[PDB]
Amino acid sequence: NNFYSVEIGDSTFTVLKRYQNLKPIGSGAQGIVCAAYDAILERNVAIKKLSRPFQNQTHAKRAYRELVLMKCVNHKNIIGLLNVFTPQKSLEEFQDVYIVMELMDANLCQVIQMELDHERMSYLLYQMLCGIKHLHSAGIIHRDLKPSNIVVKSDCTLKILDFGLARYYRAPEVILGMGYKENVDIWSVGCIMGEMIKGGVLFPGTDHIDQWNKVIEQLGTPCPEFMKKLQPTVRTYVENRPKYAGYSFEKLFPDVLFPKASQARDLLSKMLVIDASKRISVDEALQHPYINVWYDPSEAEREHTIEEWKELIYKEVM
Amino acid sequence: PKRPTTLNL
Ligand SMILES: COC(=O)c1c(Cc2ccc(C(=O)N[C@@H]3[C@@H]4C[C@@H]5C[C@H]3C[C@@](N)(C5)C4)cc2)c(=O)c2cccnc2n1-c1ccccc1
Repeated sequence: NNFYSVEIGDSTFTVLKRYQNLKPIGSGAQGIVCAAYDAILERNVAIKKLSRPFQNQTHAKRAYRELVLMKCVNHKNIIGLLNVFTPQKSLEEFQDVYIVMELMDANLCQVIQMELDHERMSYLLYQMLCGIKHLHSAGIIHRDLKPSNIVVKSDCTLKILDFGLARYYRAPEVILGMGYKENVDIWSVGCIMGEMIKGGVLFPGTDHIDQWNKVIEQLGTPCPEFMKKLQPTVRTYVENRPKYAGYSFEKLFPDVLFPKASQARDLLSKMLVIDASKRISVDEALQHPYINVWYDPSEAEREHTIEEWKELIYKEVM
Repeated sequence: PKRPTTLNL
């Protein structure tokens, strides 16, 4: 009585009556996502039906993590949880989890190729940095930031869509199987900002192998001083590769491309650094001139059985 | 100052 069903492609959405006019906007392997009008909040929301959360150990573990993390994080530059529910009435029948979220207007792919001024370029990057800083404070390090999981609204607001890992934009320390720290996400922000300017993917690696090539081709070979940090089986391959001398950032991002300018180039040369120990940090990036104009202190500061995962998840839903 | 309030989609 409180629920009704609507067919979305091959999927049946059974949702609380407050959610009306479901239209699909996309799909991931986590599940299908519709925009709906929520009659009680009087605004549009995103509703995600989880893909077979108890299918196996990996699904359940990932469903549980998303649910727990969404509930703890709370910040204007991160997609927020509004509601979670299931149409099933007991742990026994428990099948489906629906997550209701804030809805934006577009992902960043369709804004990134267009011509952005410095003010909109800088302010989106500021919001991205604010969202990243908050994720880090909650002990969440993303590592998978890309234009398709950053979303924007027609008022120039921006939110980070999800929580990432646990290949164009991924950091060296990630594609080389090294350790990483917080500023692994700064690389991705550099790759995105670099894309906002050139008008195209900076390191469009056809494969993981071509991926490191394109990086070092553009930026040069990393110094000793990094190889030394490399595990032997990969330290060798990286070491065997042909020595690529690096261009300059004036060369990579020339004045021909800008509408500042010299600033976006400085920040870029500080973010797009292969050796993370020389890469700038989120806090420094925030107070960096090209960014610090917008500053506001209130924004910028186990194993289980499938049945046990199913029980844990069910608690989170209730 | 004054943050943008519109973006073109
Ligand atoms: C592709 O989806 C996103 O980038 C996307 C956007 C931006 C967007 C939001 C809405 C639309 C969209 O198509 N809006 C349409 C307008 C406004 C209403 C909904 C539909 C159809 C309509 N007639 C009414 C016009 C497009 C992008 C979110 O805000 C979003 C929010 C929470 C969860 N996922 C989201 N995804 C997404 C990401 C990966 C996989 C699945 C979903």
